[PDB]
Amino acid sequence: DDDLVDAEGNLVENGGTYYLLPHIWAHGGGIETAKTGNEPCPLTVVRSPNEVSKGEPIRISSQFRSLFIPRGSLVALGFANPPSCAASPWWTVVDSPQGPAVKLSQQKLPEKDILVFKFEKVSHSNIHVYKLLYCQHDEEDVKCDQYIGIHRDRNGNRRLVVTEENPLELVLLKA
Amino acid sequence: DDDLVDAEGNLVENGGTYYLLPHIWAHGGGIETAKTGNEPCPLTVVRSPNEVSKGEPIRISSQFRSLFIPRGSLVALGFANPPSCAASPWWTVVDSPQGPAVKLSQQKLPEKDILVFKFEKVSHSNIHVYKLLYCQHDEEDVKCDQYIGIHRDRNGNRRLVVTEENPLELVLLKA
Amino acid sequence: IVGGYTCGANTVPYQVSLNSGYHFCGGSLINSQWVVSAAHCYKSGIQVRLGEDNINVVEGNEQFISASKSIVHPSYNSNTLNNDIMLIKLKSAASLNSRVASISLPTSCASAGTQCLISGWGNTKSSGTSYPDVLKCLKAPILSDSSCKSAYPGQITSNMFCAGYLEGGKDSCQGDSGGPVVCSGKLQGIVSWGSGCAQKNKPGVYTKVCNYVSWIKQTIASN
Amino acid sequence: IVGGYTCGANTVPYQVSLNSGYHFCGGSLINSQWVVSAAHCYKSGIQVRLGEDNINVVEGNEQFISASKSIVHPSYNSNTLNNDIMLIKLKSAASLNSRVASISLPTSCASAGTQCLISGWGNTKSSGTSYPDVLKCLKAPILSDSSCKSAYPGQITSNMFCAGYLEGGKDSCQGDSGGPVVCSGKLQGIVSWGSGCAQKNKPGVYTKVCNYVSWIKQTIASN
Ligand SMILES: [Ca+2]
Ligand SMILES: [Ca+2]
Repeated sequence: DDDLVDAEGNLVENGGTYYLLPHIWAHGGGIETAKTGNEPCPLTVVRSPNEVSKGEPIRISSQFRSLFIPRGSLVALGFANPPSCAASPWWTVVDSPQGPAVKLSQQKLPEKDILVFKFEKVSHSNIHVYKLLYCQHDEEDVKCDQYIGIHRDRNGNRRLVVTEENPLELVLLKA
Repeated sequence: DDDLVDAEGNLVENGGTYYLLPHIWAHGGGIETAKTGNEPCPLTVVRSPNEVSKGEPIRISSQFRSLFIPRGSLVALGFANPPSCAASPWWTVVDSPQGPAVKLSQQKLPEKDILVFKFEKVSHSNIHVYKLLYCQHDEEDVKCDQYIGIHRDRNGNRRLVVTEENPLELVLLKA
Repeated sequence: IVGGYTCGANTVPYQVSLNSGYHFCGGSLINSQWVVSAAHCYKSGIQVRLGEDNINVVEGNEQFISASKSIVHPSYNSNTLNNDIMLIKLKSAASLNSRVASISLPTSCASAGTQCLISGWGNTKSSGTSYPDVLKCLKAPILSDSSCKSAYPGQITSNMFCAGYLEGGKDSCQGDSGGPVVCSGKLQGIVSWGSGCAQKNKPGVYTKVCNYVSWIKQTIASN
Repeated sequence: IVGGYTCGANTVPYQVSLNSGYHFCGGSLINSQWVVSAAHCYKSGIQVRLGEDNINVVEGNEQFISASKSIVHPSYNSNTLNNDIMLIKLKSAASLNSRVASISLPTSCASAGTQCLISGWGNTKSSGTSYPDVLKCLKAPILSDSSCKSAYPGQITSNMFCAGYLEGGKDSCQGDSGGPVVCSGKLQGIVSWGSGCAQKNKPGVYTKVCNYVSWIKQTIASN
């Protein structure tokens, strides 16, 4: 169902830290950072190349003042232990040569540039897997009709970007 | 028993919050911010126009792992509650038309850019007052031979800048 | 709730608690058969705990009644947090008394600057974690619509209203959702959302109950 | 110390507490009459309290001996936090027992990976403040010189060295200054500086004692 739950079937703790790992039928590990472009520190959100690494623990937030993430709620996603050079730990989708890319910023980001994510259950069960949506403002109403995918770059980093296809799949493990 | 001490004569808590008041209030009130030039928000460090205001509470920190700021230590100075648009709450000295000025940034600045301050005790027989030195790296040493001062601009704002005259006189009041 | 105080046992008789194993959302008793909470607080096994104080101990004046129905506003939009209101019908009627009493619905919307009482068992200190055993309270004035929209760029609809303090330090928080916001003995708001908790220029945003009075009187008379 | 553990009464016999009406820095005993701490911890009239654990309560093993001469390093630079080493001579020779013992001077400059024990009564929270009554302990390894320079651009000199965890969460903090870094029975470093505490890619910087073995002995002989 459209309810958001972690690997063990538990709802997600609003503000709670999690590992964004792949399910067994995938390559790589958890979500990490990388230093691409002129970035002074790792500011690129990527999927770890190491099948063994849990990645970085991720802070998941919803504006709703509930203890859990409500269904269909947008969420802010950020590294609980961000690098020093990032103004805040929130992920943001920015324009770039590789298409819309998920990055950290050296500048404070208006809430509208971080409140841009939404999880989505993946129909079949056995594993509680979810895809990630990138949402945009049509002024009043917010729409989430675009997924986040993986785009391996020249240096091998599996960048998280808004891709036409090759959708990113996640299983959330409590940290 | 070291040089840096507040109004009540106590050593300054490393990382603690203090009001940076002036010795002679005809100079202005405590320190705060204002939007000058093309700045998108209050990024200019000024002495408040209000002759009665305590200004903003200011964090004073030394990298030294001591409880209180050691005598002669460099310091970073920041607002305990900076304006949303700033990346970090720390002050920095950027180059300007009318000379090196104390400002906030929308970009997270590396440590070298904020570890540029140092207090100098003023010889008043009774009342603890300090001037403020600006320091910049040179031959593998950091030199503090320039004072901070106030430059009244057209729009009135009492700007803190690196001037050779009108040096700042400071009295620290624990917040 | 952050910056609040301990209300006092059964001092907020209309305050209910939604349980699904533990407490997850507040709620307001509007009559012995219905409760009003938030739309994002919808679950299908809600047990309503009435006459509560210490939600972790049985102090003896509680009433546990399951929900037979849970009706989310037909126009609720999770993506925009708009129309965040829900109606819950208790399986059996709640015994009304001094420890368990319903709260009145509004007839007219509230005016900015009006002081209200926001309560809940939410996080008491946001910039860390600490959740109260006993119920917490907070006196918060409605804030002007302009400063509300200014606080949350492009997010405020007419079904929303801010309340609290633009300096921060006193606001509601995670756990208070669905709870009550009463002004002059009237239920004006439902704890809904906000950016963080008790942050400067980040006041609590509440569902504007007054816009749903006809929908509520219409739902209670059909189910 | 952040992310550490309670050492155990007198389990760190060489740990001393520099007192000024209250605890302000750590120190290390290298012989019945000499304590080595940091330069920035220099004060007038320092009182050295030996055999401590709970610095706020008297338990019976203490030994308070006032400083008779406090010799800060001749090339010490507060602007660069360089040569942050101080030598304190006591006016009365400490009585050596099992709870009050000297740590020997280093005979080598420990390489990266070497395991050490950092201790002190400093703050135990990276964010926030919380000062302990008892001495805290932290087992940490010396980090590569290159990891050190990358974390602190243009700040690391040959007289310093990083120890701890680049990922954060475990480190020394305010109130640990002048404190000891003992790696395998020898005094390798003194708690000096750092940026914040237990932060990511911001390890603790320690005075590299091995570079002062000569100074310490020119001093102790001529005093
Ligand atoms: Ca109870
Ligand atoms: Ca003691």
